Amino acid sequence: AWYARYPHILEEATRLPFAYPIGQYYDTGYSVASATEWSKYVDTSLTIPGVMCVNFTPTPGESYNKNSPINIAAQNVYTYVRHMNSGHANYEQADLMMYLLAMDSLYIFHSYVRKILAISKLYTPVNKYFPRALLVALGVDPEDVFANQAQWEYFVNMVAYRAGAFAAPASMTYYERHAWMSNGLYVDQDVTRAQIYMFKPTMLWKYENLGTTGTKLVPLMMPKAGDNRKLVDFQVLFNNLVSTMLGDEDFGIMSGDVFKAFGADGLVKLLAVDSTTMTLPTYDPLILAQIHSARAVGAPILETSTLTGFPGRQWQITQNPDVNNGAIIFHPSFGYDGQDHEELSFRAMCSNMILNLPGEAHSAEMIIEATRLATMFQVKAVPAGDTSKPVLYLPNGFGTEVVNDYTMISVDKATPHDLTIHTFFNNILVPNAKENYVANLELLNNIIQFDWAPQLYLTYGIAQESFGPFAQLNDWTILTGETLARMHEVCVTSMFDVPQ
Amino acid sequence: AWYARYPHILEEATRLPFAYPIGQYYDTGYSVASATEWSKYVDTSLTIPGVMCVNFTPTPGESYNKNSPINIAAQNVYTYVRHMNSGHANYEQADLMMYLLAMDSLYIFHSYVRKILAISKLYTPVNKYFPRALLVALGVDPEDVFANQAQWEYFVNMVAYRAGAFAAPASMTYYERHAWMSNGLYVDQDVTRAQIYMFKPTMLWKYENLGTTGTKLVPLMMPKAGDNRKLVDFQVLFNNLVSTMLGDEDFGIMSGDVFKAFGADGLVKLLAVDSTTMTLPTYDPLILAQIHSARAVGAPILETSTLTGFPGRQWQITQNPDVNNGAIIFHPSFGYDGQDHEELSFRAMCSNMILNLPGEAHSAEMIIEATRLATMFQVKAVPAGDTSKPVLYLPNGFGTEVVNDYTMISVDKATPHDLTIHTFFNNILVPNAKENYVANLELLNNIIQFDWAPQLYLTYGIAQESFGPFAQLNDWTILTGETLARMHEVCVTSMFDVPQ
Amino acid sequence: AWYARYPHILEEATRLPFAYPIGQYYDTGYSVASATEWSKYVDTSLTIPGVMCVN
Amino acid sequence: PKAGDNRKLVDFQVLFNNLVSTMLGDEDFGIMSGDVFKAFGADGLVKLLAVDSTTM
Amino acid sequence: FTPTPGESYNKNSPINIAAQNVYTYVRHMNSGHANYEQADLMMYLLAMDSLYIFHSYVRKILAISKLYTPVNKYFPRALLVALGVDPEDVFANQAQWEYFVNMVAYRAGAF
Repeated sequence: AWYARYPHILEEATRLPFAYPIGQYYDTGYSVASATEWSKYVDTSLTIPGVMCVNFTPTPGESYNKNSPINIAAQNVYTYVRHMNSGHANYEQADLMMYLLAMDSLYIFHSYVRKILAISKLYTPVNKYFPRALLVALGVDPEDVFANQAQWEYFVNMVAYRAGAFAAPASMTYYERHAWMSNGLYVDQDVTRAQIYMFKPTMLWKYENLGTTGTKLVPLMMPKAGDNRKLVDFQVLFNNLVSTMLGDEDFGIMSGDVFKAFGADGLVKLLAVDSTTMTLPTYDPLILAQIHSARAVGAPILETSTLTGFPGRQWQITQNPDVNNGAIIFHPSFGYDGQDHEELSFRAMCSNMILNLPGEAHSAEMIIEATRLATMFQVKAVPAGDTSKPVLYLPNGFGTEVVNDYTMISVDKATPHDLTIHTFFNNILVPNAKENYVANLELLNNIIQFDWAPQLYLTYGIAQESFGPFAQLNDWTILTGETLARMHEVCVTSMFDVPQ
Repeated sequence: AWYARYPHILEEATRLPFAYPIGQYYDTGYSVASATEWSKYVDTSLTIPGVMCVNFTPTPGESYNKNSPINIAAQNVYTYVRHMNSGHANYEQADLMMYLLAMDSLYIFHSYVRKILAISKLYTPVNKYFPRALLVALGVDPEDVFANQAQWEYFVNMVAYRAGAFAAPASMTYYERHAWMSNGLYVDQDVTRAQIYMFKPTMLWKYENLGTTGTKLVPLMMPKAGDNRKLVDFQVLFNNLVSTMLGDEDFGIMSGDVFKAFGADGLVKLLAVDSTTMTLPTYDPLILAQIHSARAVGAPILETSTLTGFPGRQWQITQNPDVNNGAIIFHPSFGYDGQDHEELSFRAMCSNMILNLPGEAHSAEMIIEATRLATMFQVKAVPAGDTSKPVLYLPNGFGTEVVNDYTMISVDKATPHDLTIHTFFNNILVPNAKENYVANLELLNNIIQFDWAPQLYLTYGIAQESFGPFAQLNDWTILTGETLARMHEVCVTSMFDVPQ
Repeated sequence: AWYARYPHILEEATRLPFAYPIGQYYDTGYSVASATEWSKYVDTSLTIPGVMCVN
Repeated sequence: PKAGDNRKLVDFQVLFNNLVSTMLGDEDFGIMSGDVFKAFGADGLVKLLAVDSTTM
Repeated sequence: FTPTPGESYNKNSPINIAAQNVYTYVRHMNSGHANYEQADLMMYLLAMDSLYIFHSYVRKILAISKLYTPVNKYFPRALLVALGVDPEDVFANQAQWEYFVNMVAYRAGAF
């Protein structure tokens, strides 16, 4: 060949600088020097996004009866605590189970602040997003972690010490699943300049035992991305979390009874951190499998949230013993977008989802673990009133965690190329504006930069027509709501299961 | 360990049919029962495209004086023919070189009709685009191949017999590249229900021999995908391809000189076909690398094409002994969209290209072979007149072939779900209309269904702003005009050569 | 002998979950999309009883 | 800081932030760091040693 | 002391020769980006030298203050006076000094 005869000309001809370090703006330049008269018609910008954050919410699953897996697990752990290990008989099954859920929220908070501490020591020349973009996506000021890192470390250690006052079973996979999910960095590819997936809890459950009418886990809001929160705000959040937890007699005898039934080696163990413990991003395909099938349900509903025609639709877990035979009722109203309007794009999520999977042959565990974060709407919630500004949807069942939002961190194409935060569901609405089509195209390109990005459903407001899954398909199926509800029931039963 | 002690429920809960055969419309249905009142706001339509045809054009490599690599190769092959072996003095070097260029067009046409005949025997139940969609994308009537298979077979055999009468050197790797490109299907993911890439000539060079002005090569059009031409149109094309070529007495004199110079074994031989010669799709990442880094230049300019301010910009490989010292002359003008107006989206190609490659370490052969189909504009061609409706762009030296446009085949949105043909460049213009945005969105989704799809530069007419490369970048670099011209000179010289 | 020489399509086309656990309401859904205007004329409810006590 | 000037930790933090004010956030410095990280390996770069309470 | 690259008034200075050599090794053998010259890379290397000098300086300031011995009453107040740092600000917030030194070592690894 000619290439074998003259390899020197081929070598000197094709020496190009590869491996551009992502994290800053790049300008391609002009091939035509007279193209400056067409200013916006030539796109010389080139931005590579680096961080996608999955804003998740811990849930016990769908529950409207006593036949829910949460109530079955409550009855089983109550039998193991009292009827086999001599309990105190000052509480029911549901009080113990809501106490266990409060433990889950505590361990999620500890893994969250441990990830916040461990992220800030990551520095590399090939990625300029490390570690400021991850701290921006977590809603924490990076200067407050640069300046007082030792205070952050000792606060994390003190959280791990104070969380050991109560007890929780180690063999329950719910705790270790939430702690592993909330404390990981997951690259979308096995390359040195990959993109970071993340899991930030926006919801934490706060114990609210007031009155005789039963306990309740009220919502507690976590810092959203772009809010520069310091260590004092996280300490205030932690003290608000254990305000009604420590100093409670019922919680004290519950911790004593769990410490009696399960041994000292049978309880969970929060690991101590120090100055040499840092985490690196790992490649997890099973994380990408459930990230791909993740379906957003929108921002949660609080007591302060105003809804026209929807009163009392807050995301609370109730423990009223006078109604429903004292069941742990938790079924929320989805589709709320954070404010009081119609949110036309959420109608695109009313079709049956497409379960996409890598490879050709799929095991049962792969299909079950790929549908952990999926949620399909089933029936519209009937409003109590003649006028209704939003539209809410009741699901047919969800897993141990739902997805509310997503967060994109990428460099801006305009001066001075700082980080931009883009919050979006799977559904993206593009209304009548000349500045919204190019922004939506840039958001689409930034989404498809990631490998297993969730399947979007873009609604165009000027054509009154939405679009299906905007993702590349390899081996897919159509999932009905009944089969996904069955898989969610299996997942919630297996996660809350404890061995006796 | 709930999955271990209850494996039957885990096995039964995840029995899903995953191998969905592409090639038909799929209605996912409504997950919410009352979502049928939202009309097009719930998109329950899912289509997977199957055919991407890359429409190319053979070129000598932008000759503009005697110092071009094609003229140097003409001098080298003329010294090899007439100085090393006792030849004739009736023909010059440029006549022999353009005879060799016309032999490439004849071999491309033979491989074209051979692929038309060999495609129609492809059938698999998991891909319903076989073989009707490939025959639609190749521009033939699919029913005419099935109804007249015996007349189609001997036509290809007679084309091979009447094109094998002349000689062309097999040591020259121009023919062994073009014939290998023009036949054979190329899957994009090496799976069973993969997507097929193709290569079809948009045009071919028909030999016409004039008097003292020269033996200039002329354009000859080819049927596009929405034509459904029968066998007699291809017979007419083959008849006027060699109408003034087989009727020339001096043609065989220089044809036999190649035979006696290069021997009887170092010649290009055409493979005869029978009823069992069936081609199969193969996986080649070398083809996908140059498919991914490909840039469209537009439709060729003909003598019948009307251009305001561009009277003599027709694509012709001229050779006049009177002017330019008897050199082969070929400098086409790109940027022609087929109509007599300026294509607004062609301004987006004035930025520097992005060479994206898989993996981390790239050899020099991979870099020089990944830039074969790319073509970058350098400077606008000066119009001859006070007004000009289109805008044409002169290249900085193109490679051995140029991509005109692309043809994409997919099933229809509505009844009866027949094949639809989409013709688009690398630049897609979305004008301000009611229904163009969702058509552009489904075009984008169908393009990103393909794995190594070319990078699209979408220009929006409402915002008067275009966007950069719409492709997933993995390991990329910015290519300037000078480096790509340096690569293209090497890639032109490496094909037009003889190692003796 | 089409099933013998094409067994993969036959295997993939019939992957259905068959062991439905009784004890809960099952909504079969609407096969016709515009059948929700017929209200109770389309029964999409399927219940399986579990206990018969002979007193 | 010269000897005899009682400088606190805030002054040293101000000096450090003045040192890397134009260093971090520079595109030319970023591609320079990427090119040195490409030419010299990860084991071929300098290694600032971590300190703790037992290192004196 | 003061860190210096040496005397330089020509292109034959050892600093310029080392700049050209490291530029050849970065670009002409390891595929550089060609957005900078030899001298930009060498001044960047000198900025790295000043960064590592600062890190060793604050590390010495931190490590000196834990030295106490009865036979030498200069330890460690005289060394902290000679370094221009208040010894009370190292007695009172030593952990902040240690974590600042560690954060300097972490941030200096970005380049």
